[PDB]
Amino acid sequence: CHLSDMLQQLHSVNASKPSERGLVRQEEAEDPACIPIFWVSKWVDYSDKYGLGYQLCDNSVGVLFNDSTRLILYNDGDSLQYIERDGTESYLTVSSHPNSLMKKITLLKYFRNYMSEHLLKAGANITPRRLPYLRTWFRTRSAIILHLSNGSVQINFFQDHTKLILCPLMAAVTYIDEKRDFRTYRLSLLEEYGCCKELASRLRYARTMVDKLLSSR
Amino acid sequence: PPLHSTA
Repeated sequence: CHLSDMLQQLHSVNASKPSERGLVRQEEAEDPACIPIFWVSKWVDYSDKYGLGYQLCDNSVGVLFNDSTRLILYNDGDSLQYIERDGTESYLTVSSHPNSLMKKITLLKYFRNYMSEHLLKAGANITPRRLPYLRTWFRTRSAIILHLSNGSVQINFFQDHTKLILCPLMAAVTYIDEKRDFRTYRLSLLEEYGCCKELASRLRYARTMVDKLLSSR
Repeated sequence: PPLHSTA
């Protein structure tokens, strides 16, 4: 299980106190091989009425609706994946779908418009890399926590625009800092080589966030 | 309290 592996990876790095290093050698912990294929580039919280809309870095759009269904529009602009409450995955198109799915598709297009016109694409400088959906999300005062169906957990921090993408299959983390510089690390190498105070702080917070996901299944 | 990602 991805989240459990992630909790272990984060305990291990954090128990090592990586910032309390005489000689921090954070560069030697980079692993460009573990760069994620997918992360969330943009999002819009319309959850008080409809759901949470988001764009992945491949330009695909998705919505986790309030009724616990999910609609994914692929980056071709017409292919859909729909996920009913019982988890049934199906392939459809905007051009050919059930009539009952019109309100949802209309909503997705509205959200996609807002996101396309007004929001910045996180990680737009990065060349990445099956298509994950948003399993669950929540917000704190500090951050939004997005858990994708491929096991990845992304945590975006509001105040300083820093972000973590935690990749349990690679035991890795990608950190996008205040400068929009994107660096991908193997967590066990952060244990050996150490890291800056700011990243160690975000990793401590990340473990609390994975605790919250594991405790709210 | 942002209701969307970075503009």
